[PDB]
Amino acid sequence: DTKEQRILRYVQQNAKPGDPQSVLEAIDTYCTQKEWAMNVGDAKGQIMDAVIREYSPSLVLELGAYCGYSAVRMARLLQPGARLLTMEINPDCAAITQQMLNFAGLQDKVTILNGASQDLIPQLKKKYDVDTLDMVFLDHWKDRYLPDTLLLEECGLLRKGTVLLADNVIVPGTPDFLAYVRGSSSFECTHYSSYLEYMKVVDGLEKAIYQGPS
Ligand SMILES: Cc1nc(C)c(-c2cc([C@H](C)c3ccccc3)n[nH]2)s1
Ligand SMILES: [K+]
Ligand SMILES: [K+]
Repeated sequence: DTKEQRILRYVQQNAKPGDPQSVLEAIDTYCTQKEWAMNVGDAKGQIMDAVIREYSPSLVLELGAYCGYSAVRMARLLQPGARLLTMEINPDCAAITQQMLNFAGLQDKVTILNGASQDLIPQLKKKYDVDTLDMVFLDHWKDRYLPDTLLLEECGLLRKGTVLLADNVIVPGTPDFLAYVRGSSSFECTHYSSYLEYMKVVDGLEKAIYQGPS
């Protein structure tokens, strides 16, 4: 039994099937009242909602599904004929995410790809019939935001207008990625400030006694 399974169980026992809103609220409740977990959450969720509503992307790529929260969040807004592709490195999480989408009734809009971003991204054109992406949501390993962004470019998957939306760029932080897209005149950058809440998690003090110079 894992934390991720417990999240899914809580949803299955408390949310109304076919109701994505209901699913989102159950995950947000669990991860902030019952047991802390990595979770985009409703505050940042509203920023995502506004971005999707503004740009109405049709083909969306998500890096890092975890338990499906972001997938449910985005896919519930996607229009008929839209496709969300989600890459998830961990088979257990990929399975959790599939169940999350089934329960929300959003599974027809999403294709979960199980594997590493740098192995999958070069396959998107040939194997998944992708010309260019409308939107990319980055939420996977923080040190892979910059190299995957460059890999997307090299593969020809970005067009003028493609929206990159990156989470957790402050905490834990992705300073190389932020410096690149802000520095490069090929990206127009807006930063939406929000919060990350921790609750009932393991922390600690370090005691360090100076021994003198050496
Ligand atoms: C090279 C990589 N390709 C993918 C698709 C990765 C990936 C990361 C995650 C989860 C969300 C995560 C996010 C942050 C820290 C730990 C775990 N899922 N999938 S890594
Ligand atoms: K820039
Ligand atoms: K503030």
